[PDB]
Amino acid sequence: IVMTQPHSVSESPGKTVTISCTRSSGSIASNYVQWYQQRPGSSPTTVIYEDNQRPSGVPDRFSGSIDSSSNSASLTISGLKTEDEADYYCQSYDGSNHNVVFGGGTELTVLSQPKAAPSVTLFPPSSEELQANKATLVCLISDFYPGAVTVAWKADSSPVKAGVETTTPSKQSNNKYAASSYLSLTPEQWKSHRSYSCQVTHEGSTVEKTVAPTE
Amino acid sequence: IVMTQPHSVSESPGKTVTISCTRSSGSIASNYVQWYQQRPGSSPTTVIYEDNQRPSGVPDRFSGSIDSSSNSASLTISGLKTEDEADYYCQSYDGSNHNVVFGGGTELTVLSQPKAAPSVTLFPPSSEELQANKATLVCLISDFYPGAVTVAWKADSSPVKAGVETTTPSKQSNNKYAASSYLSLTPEQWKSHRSYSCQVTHEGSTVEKTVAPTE
Amino acid sequence: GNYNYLYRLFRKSNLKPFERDISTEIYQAGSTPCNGVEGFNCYFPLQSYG
Amino acid sequence: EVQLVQSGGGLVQPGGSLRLSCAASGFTFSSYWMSWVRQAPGKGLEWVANINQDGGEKYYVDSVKGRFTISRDNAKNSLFLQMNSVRAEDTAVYFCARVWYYYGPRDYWGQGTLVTVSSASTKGPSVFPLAPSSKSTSGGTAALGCLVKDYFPEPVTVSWNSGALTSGVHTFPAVLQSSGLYSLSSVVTVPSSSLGTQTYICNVNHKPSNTKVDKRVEPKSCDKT
Repeated sequence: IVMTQPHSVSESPGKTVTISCTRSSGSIASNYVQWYQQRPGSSPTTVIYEDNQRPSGVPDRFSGSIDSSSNSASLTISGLKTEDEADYYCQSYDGSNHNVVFGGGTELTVLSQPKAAPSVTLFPPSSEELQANKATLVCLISDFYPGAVTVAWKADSSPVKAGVETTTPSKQSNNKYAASSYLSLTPEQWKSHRSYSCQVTHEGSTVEKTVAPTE
Repeated sequence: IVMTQPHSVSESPGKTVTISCTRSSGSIASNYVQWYQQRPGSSPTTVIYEDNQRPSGVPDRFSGSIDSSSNSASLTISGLKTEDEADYYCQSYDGSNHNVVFGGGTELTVLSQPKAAPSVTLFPPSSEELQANKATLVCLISDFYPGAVTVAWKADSSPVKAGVETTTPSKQSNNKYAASSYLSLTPEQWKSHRSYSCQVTHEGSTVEKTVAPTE
Repeated sequence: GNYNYLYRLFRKSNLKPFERDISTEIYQAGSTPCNGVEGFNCYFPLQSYG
Repeated sequence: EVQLVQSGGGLVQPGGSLRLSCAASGFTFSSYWMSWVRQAPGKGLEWVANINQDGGEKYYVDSVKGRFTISRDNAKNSLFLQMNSVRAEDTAVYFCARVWYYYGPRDYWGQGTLVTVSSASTKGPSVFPLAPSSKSTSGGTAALGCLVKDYFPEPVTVSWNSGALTSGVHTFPAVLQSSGLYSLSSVVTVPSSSLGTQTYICNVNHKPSNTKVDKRVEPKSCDKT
């Protein structure tokens, strides 16, 4: 049993967005399907219960329903605004072995920013780490709204991927992110290749420049 | 009066792709429409004439129709294989002053080589040719399937394009090209620019390489 | 319960005269493909008699 | 009105055992179910265990069956959770929430305690300057940062010039290394005013083990800038 739920889905502020919590091998009319809400850096809270009743302290926006035609649940969030940016979950006593299965977790965002063009500032390595047994690489694609990145690493000879250490972006008030991938390659085998590039095909801007071992 | 025709077209072995030939004045149903095929390095030959019918010898895969909507024509060339990769022309008697008008031609090819990024190799001048004032700029690139070479030139401070001229590519062994560029130089003005970069955006990287004028 | 003999209960295609089908693909009763977890609207094509 | 607080986390090596505690104030601790909920960093919510009212009936999921021992105490209105034989996948934020009724949702949650399972060594971090040799001076703006690597704790406050620089700071979260280490990054763009005139020295800071250095910036002086 697994509560299928999309990873991330949102819309422009002002529409009505719904989230599906389709089960796997359990009758929809078995128990009640509830929903939660967790803010980044805090504890989750209950937003609905029994799929039809609303707790005291919730505006008249979250409206739950039940769709027995496909054994799934929904949540009509009318009037999408900035305070709705949170992580929702699901709960249902679905199991003959006394085990509760939670939802996947939808990362509802605010699709208010129309478009943000990213920028990449390729940085070559330094001399402090290249002394004996260290080597790094910086790409630093920043100033982009869509957090979904498409960073790729290949030294013109093979898709080198074992040893990639990418950093998650940071949320800012300007609706901009900053991705920085650190490809940890082999220090002693630097002579195997002579060019390392950062080819990111993110929507808005793309670069494919490379570096040099010794200039 | 002029006969319009697409310049180039390329696809993979499979379904058919017709070639259009739209007129400019008069009617297309007033005279016949013929289609010739010119093999590179030999004399042209007639494939289809009187598109409503077809002659003998040529397989029935080569078909064509008449489009009297906007005075145009179509040549539905079916069965795209290696023995059909050649040029085609449009022809239709329209001139009332005893003049036979022809088309422009096409570059119907196939798809057999994989996608690869062309390497950037810049060749600086030498000293033997630099006797008093004489040199050339060679930015020959290789390992690229498409023949639509698009390069640029910039002496590190301005996109110099005076006397822009490219080198005609030739068919290599495994269906490749050797398209280069030959930009005009400054015989008595070598001290004006101490750097020369060769930019290229031929569906790939855009890294430029700089050299020294005379050292 | 005779477990050696089985039969096909329901199928998504009408078998033409003189046509067999040994495939055991999980039938989908008009819903999302369950990848064979025998849950929402997805069941085993064969059925055991006795 | 109901207050639920917990403490007693930390981090140790696998094989040991820990114990959490959650009190109760504002409701009768006799007719309400209890159930623990964990949340791994980056992963969604899950379920751990559920205890009866008095403490007789106990149920756990198969992944944590046996290795977890949940037991409440109605005398002082407290809840405990001791889990021996810990492992790597047990790293999560364990919550202690009160249940309204068994066939229903949870009413009030806790606060959260970051409990991770990793203990390799105590190694101080190292700063590496992101030298913009030639890829950040030909066309456009310029930027340069510093990489923090090989650090067991994460009390990192990345500064520049011992706190002189105020704007342009871009702090990035830490990323777990292969065995036990971490790696966070930082960068700041220079407004084409301190390329070679004013040297922007990145100042890392690590509190536990005597780590406070200021690596002088050297943007590959052998090149142009």
